Amino acid sequence: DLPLDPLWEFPRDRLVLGKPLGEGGQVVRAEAFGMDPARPDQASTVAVKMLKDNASDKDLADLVSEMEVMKLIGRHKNIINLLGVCTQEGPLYVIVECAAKGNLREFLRARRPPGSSEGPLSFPVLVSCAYQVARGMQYLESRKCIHRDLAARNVLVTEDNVMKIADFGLPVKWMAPEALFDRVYTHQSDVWSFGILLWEIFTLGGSPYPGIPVEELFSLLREGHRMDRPPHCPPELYGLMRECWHAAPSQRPTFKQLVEALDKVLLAVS
Ligand SMILES: *CCC(=O)Nc1cccc(F)c1Nc1ncc(OCc2c(Cl)c(OC)cc(OC)c2Cl)cn1
Repeated sequence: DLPLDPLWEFPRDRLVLGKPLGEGGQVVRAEAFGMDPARPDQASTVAVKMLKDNASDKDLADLVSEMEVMKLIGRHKNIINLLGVCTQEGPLYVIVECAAKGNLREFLRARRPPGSSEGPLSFPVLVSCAYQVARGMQYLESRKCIHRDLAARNVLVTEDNVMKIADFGLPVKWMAPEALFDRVYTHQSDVWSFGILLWEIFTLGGSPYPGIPVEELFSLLREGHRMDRPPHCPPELYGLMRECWHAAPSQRPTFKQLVEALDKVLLAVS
């Protein structure tokens, strides 16, 4: 039973629902008509979150929360953006961008060359992915958003291969020490996760701490151990991973610094 926000209300009759992308609440693919009000006939493919009939007063407040948080954070090329909402005379729909090529883990895994051969993702394309994620996090950070669960599974990829951070408005191998032990999340804890994300990228969607069982990880970290440089990963990049994986959060680089460092590498191609 909700207010009508004229900046975001989109007509429910202009949103043709399609194939479900996820159940668990649910998320549905949809063709929206005139998300660009420049060309109001033009169709675009979008995603839509909504509640299932099996859902409490609480679940509604969460979806309202995420919606409202997304309005407040605002727009950036490197996050999944809010596009509109449907709040009146019918169920809550939160409408957002739909990334054509799915999440970043699966994008990279489906692009692994066989064995020692060379694959379609060049080094610059991979550093580019990492830079784009860094820019998105820098932006979310500048809007006081702590992600808490940054990982390749939570970055999505557009048709034009643009990284878009997902689920920012609401996993032990991705978590910083202070988050694991002390249940403390900060921007710096997101930085730790970005390091892990970096290793994911340069392993084409590798499973972090390969071998090591989850219960034996917390002690490997305490001893000062970290993942090894992956094969073919240059040391400038490996070094960033490692700076992200410092135990003291203040000793980790900021997202600003991550963006600059990654920028240097991309400038240093040609
Ligand atoms: C658009 C074409 C398509 O089918 N894409 C697709 C296939 C398989 C996996 C996959 F991730 C995608 N792309 C995609 N899925 C979901 C979303 O948006 C989910 C989402 C929703 Cl519904 C929010 O609603 C509040 C919020 C956020 O985070 C901000 C996300 Cl990621 C986008 N793209």
